[PDB]
Amino acid sequence: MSNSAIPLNVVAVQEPRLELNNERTWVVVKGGQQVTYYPFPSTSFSSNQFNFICNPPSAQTVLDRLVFIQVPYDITFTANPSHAGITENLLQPGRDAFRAFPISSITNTLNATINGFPVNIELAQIIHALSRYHTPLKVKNGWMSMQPSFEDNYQSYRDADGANNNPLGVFTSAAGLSELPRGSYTMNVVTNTTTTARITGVLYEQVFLPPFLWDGEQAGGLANLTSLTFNWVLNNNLARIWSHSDITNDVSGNSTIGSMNISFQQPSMYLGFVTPRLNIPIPPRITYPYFKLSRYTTQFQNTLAPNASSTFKSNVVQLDSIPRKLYLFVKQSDNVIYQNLNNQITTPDVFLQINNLNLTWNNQQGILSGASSQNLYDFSVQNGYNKTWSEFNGVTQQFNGVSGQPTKVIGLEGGIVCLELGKDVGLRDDEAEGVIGNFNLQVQMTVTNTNQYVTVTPDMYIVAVYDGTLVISNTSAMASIGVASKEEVLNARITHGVSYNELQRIYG
Amino acid sequence: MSNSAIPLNVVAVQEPRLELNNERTWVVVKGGQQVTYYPFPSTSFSSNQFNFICNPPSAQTVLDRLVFIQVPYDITFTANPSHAGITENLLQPGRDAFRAFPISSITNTLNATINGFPVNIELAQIIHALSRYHTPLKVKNGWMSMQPSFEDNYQSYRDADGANNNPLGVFTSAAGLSELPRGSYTMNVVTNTTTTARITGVLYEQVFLPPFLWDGEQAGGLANLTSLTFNWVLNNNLARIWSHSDITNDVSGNSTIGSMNISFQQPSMYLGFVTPRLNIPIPPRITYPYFKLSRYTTQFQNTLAPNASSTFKSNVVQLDSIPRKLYLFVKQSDNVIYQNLNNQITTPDVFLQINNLNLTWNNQQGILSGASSQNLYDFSVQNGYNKTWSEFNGVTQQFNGVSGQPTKVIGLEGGIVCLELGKDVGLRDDEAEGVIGNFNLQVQMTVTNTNQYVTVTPDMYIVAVYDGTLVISNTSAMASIGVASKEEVLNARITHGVSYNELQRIYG
Amino acid sequence: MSNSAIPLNVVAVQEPRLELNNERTWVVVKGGQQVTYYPFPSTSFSSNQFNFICNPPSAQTVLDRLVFIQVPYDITFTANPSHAGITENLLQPGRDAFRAFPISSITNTLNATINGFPVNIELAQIIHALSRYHTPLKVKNGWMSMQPSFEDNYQSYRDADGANNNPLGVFTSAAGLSELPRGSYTMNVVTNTTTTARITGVLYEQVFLPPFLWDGEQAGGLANLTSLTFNWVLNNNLARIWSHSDITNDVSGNSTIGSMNISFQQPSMYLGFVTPRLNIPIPPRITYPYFKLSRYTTQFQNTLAPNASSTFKSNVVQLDSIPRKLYLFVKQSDNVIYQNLNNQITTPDVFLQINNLNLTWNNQQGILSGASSQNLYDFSVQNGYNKTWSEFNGVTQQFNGVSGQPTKVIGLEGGIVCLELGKDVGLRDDEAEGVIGNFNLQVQMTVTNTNQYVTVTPDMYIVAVYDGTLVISNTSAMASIGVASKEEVLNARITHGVSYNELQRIYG
Amino acid sequence: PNASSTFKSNVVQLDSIPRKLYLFVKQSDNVIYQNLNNQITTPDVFLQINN
Amino acid sequence: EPDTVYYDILIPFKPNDQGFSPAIFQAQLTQPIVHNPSEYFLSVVRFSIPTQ
Amino acid sequence: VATGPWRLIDMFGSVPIYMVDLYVYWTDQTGGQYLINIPPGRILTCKLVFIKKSLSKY
Repeated sequence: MSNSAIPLNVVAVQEPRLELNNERTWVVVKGGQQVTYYPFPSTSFSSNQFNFICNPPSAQTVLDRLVFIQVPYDITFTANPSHAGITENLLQPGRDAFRAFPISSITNTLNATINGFPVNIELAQIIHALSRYHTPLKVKNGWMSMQPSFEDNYQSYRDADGANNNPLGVFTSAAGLSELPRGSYTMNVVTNTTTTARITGVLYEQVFLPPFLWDGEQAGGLANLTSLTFNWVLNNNLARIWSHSDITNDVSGNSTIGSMNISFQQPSMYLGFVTPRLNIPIPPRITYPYFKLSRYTTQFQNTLAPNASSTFKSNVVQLDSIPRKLYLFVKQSDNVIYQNLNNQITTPDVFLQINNLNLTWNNQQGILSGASSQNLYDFSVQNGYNKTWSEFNGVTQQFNGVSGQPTKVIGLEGGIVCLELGKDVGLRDDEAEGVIGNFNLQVQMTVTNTNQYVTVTPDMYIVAVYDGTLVISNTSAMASIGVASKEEVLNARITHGVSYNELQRIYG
Repeated sequence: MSNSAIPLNVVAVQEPRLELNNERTWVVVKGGQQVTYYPFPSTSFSSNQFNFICNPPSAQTVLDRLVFIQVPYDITFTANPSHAGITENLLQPGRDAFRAFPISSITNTLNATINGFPVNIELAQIIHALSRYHTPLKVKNGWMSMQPSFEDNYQSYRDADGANNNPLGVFTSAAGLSELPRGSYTMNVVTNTTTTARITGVLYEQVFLPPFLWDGEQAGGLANLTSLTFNWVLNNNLARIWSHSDITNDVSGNSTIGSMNISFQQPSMYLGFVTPRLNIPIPPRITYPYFKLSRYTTQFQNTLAPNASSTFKSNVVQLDSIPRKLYLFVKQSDNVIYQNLNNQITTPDVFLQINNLNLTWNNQQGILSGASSQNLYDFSVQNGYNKTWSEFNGVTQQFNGVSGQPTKVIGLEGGIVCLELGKDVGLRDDEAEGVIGNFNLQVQMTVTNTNQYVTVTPDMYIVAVYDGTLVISNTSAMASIGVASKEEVLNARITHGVSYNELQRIYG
Repeated sequence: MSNSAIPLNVVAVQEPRLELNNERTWVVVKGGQQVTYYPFPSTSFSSNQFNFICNPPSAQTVLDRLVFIQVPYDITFTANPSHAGITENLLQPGRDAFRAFPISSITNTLNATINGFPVNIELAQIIHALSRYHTPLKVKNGWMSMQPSFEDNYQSYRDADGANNNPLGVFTSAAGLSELPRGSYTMNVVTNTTTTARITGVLYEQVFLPPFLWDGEQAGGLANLTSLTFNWVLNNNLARIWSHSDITNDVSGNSTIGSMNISFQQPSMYLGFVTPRLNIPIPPRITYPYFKLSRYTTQFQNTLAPNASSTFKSNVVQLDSIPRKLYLFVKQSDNVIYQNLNNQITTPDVFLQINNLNLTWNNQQGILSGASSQNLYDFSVQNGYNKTWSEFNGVTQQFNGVSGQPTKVIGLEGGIVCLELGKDVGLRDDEAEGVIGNFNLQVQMTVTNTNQYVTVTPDMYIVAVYDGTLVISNTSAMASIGVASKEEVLNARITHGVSYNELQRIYG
Repeated sequence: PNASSTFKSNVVQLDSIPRKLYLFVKQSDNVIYQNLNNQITTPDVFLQINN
Repeated sequence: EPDTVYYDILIPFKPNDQGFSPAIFQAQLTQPIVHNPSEYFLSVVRFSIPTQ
Repeated sequence: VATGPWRLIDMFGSVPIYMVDLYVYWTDQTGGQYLINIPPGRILTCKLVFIKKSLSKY
């Protein structure tokens, strides 16, 4: 109906300039009266951790989902014996700014508890990876704008300078309407001169974790609850906040900035509470979506540099149930970085390029045996990786014309691969994205160091984000992962109705 | 599915790679038949006003909604016989170009009457705020691009030069696939020299008042019109077309340009008329969504400089129905910046930073008294803002790395907050966005001057946008505000069907 | 609500921050077990033409639509007599890269037969029309990131350097989160001096022709294929891969580079086979959308330069079915630019600017004859054009500020008009986008040349693209255009059901 | 004098199926006609159909 | 709603730094003059201009 | 000063009025605009009237 091997029926559609007759309905939008914000100062704050505690106005008052905490500080630097002279102002024009997202990356682990049930994620290792994944231009240049946010694309700050695209530079040099370099951020300054510096300012950072969201869209605020609290348990180093550049410092690994001491003032956290309208009521027990992402790591002692190739194996682990997604990536030297003030300050968070990877699920191994390192970037940008292929697996040929200077290769950030489990890995039928229980997974993979100067000693993380329901009812809040059972997954009526590219939009 | 708290309902959804079977249907698109474009040259052109008058060619001829006007011009610049010399050509390389958007900015007001019912907007002050959002990069690069299109980032022109981001820069040096700068706009320079400059070209400006539209989305056209007609009254000053750098002055300073002259020639409207096909009939009376922009402004005497804060209460105004959205921002006083043109020519377009705002609506006071300005930004970046937080709260410290100097601050741009009404004010029970009749509000709001040289006398603005449904028949031109009634807004049956995003789309 | 001229119907919505109640579901996401990948190496490549063949495992395994072919290579340039000059490294940092996109630009035609019915696309010139057209930033920066794919925006390289948006620069120098320029793509340099140079690497390019897709979303991948064989055939000239800037070459028209040769090592191509679950089976016979590009080209004897206008006549044609889309870009001719390499390597990929076009579809003339160039741009952007008005119709007044040189004009890019026949031309009643009959077009049009540097002989174009349905069943490949009858098309039950825009996406 | 190309046959509506039909490219006539020598010299033959 | 309402338009005096005044006035009025202007004939009495 | 009889202009749509906008110009042949200018010592004054259509016309 007509003319294909199989006749397929018709419908005609009117051009955009001409409807012009269709049921036009006047639609009114209604949300509860009075949404009001309260600032809670924080009693019981220290350099070792921050403590918040907040009673809602009551119950019956839907608490909005976006949250953030504004914190005032005080940092002083001092000059280093004895690389000196260190002529010229201690802090440089393009050279040195805040790391991003400063207070998040410093936080050793973060815990919050909705209404009795504790829900916490780790911030320090998780964030620099999960950062990349679900942001275009608009979404990254929006809420995530408040804390510094420009990634560390260059393999060392040594090579960057002086580049138009440099990771951390003054707002003056940027391309109109795009993400600013970290340097733009205000750092009200008390004084600086060779041998010292003092800066003071206020910085905002949004809570990261579930449910509360750091993304563009927004959904239904948690209710109905009695108690909430946040604990930032800071990391013990605290020097990591600030980031430096090696070009300035030569040449015994003796660096200008060592040493220094940060201080905080009393921080406050802002959250707003909408109250619904009396007439249309909200039910006594509401059920939300609930995600939680537990990382797994491994320590290796086999050293490779400056650009030698090697292979690894993860070690076995036993995930409780299929996880919604899985981010695998090698990243340098977690133990190694911390010793030395010098190390904490002047090194970026890029990860080495995956030459190739193989993986084993439960009961099959050699999943993705011969998928080109490149084929792994083809998925995902399907799951929104949000970088160029070039920079993924990034090595950079840049030639110099004079006779004779050898052209130089340039370090770059490496791939962080991901795979949602239904989509790529493939699954024994009767197994879906939620269902409990037991499975075991080991990753093997070959990575190659790409930066020039420092020999890296690897360790590789494997974050896994589970899926699950959480019901918040006034007395107590409960959650299941494995909300689905086996017999129900098999033979679940399939729907041509809802689109799949909608599930991209859910989170996050 | 089942087995969590309350038992849930279950659907399975196919992957992307394979559906594979779903009920596919061939669709035929049909808009016809003849599509055209006419050029009604403006009757009666002048330096004071352009006037167009143009009736649709034929019966039942629908009329497309993107309208614009091209206007060939001529300008000459003359040197001011002080500060001389005065070496180097009057027009500079990355120093001087058109103000964006030019014609609209120098329009005191434009009028159009669809079918004998009059509709007018106030182009001069409304624009630079209405332009800031809801713009995305996609759209900015599209329809908008024809008229000079880039914003004013820096608080003052002097500092800007020369940046990789500098507002008035030549096309080269604008980063690939991103908003280009105002020096790009191609027009011939007849002669450029010391003491004399003269230039000619042809500028396309969009007609900016709804119903007509400037965002790239397409919606029905207004059949069945009998006679459209526009009217442009030019703002008296006419120097305001040009921009400048405070730098080139220099040191006295009487700006090197001593004057200007601007001339025009006939310019032509450009409308498109589609006509529908015989088979499908258009109904004799149709209805459209028509919005309404008005501005209520206030004067002041006490000034701040260069970085002092203060408070201003607005002026009690009355509005005939609950507005859809509402804008509120401070600005450098129009009264001044008009005498002594050179300031007028080199003065930029940016808004003082809103430290906090507190608004008393009908039967309330102090609404959003406790929202940290930071808070005032998150909503709405949601509504559309598209500028980065750093721009909001204008300031950035850029150090200079040489002993011994003071580091220096820059100011970028003010916040230009807005509150969608049912969303961020909280609308009292049994009442909704549409409802008539009268209300009234006045916003008392503290602010600061952040521009580092000039003493800024302020003013306040408040751009309201009403929602109305107007019917065009032949011949009639009914228009209504407050179409909903009190009883209808109580117990209007809700839908899970549509969602707040789709609502977001309609405007615009 | 029933307050309007004609009563309208009401509904309510809830503001995003509170539903808080509506039915929730749990959506498990089922995808067949055992996704695999494999590099199929070329059975009998060569230097002239290379070609792969692969057979899907069986009747039930669904191959995926995104295919690409990676090819390793080496090159070698050698400095000629008698230009020198002959100074500095034969390659220079800002001046050299691959053409976007490198192996696409060389292919004479790519043929790929599916299941026994051969569909092919010519690719040398058809690829650049399609290149600018449908992509936006976020999708440009995804899959299409593997080939060096930044569009040539100046009318000659000579002027480009050094702008921080120059089409072939080094990675640093390209702004943050943007489209990075051509030079950035890595391959190692084994040597470089005067008198010689030699590079080695591996360039990806994803095979372009539909069905296989290059835009991010996934549609069901071809199954149930029985066999599939690609094969390319390349232009003998081959020198086109490399592109080089003008400045470096010395006056007397002498060129640094000439001449050089290329080499290829056996190349491969990566297919992705997926196989469905136990219980969900794929229908015996299925039906995919089937597009079909064509190219018609007309060259003349007359020449224009360095910026004089001309008008021209395209040859008459007869068209079997109204096509969906058409592209009408006139570009510097192919007759020249395969003769004498330095010019052949050097020439950019821009076309002449369109002062206006006059078109005649059947039995009517004068279509679009009064529509100013500016109008064309708007409809083209609406179709997705994506480039700013400034470059379309490109020229730019970049002005000098030195006493007393004249002020350089730049030739910029090109314009490429596109029309959709239902959207833009309007088809007589009883006729629509798919229907068959014999409708002759002949597109007269006037054009100016803009680059200041060379005389140009111009060959016009018209790419058309029909929309059909092709059914695959193993092993069969019926395909039919216009499915699609005059009476059925006229009757046309019309659904106010589907939007236009969603329809827009499954291009094209 | 031996480079390949493609060609689009022009459209043509018939009333009744033809029993058979013959397609063949050939050297275009006008050229053969202009100028006496040219006119005598060149034969009848066609170009080889690649597909 | 009442049968008839008068309005007064006067422009004061505003010089530039460079001595010149635009004889135009424009003003957003803080509260509507006519409730609904479909049923008014507008006309003007008593207008006066300095021609000095 | 008006001396009679009332000379009427019309009014059209149903928007409550929010703006008084007024421009004064003096013209010379050849007919160019020249927006009028107010001297240091004087004030420029119009008046206005709305009448309800129903009283004036049936």
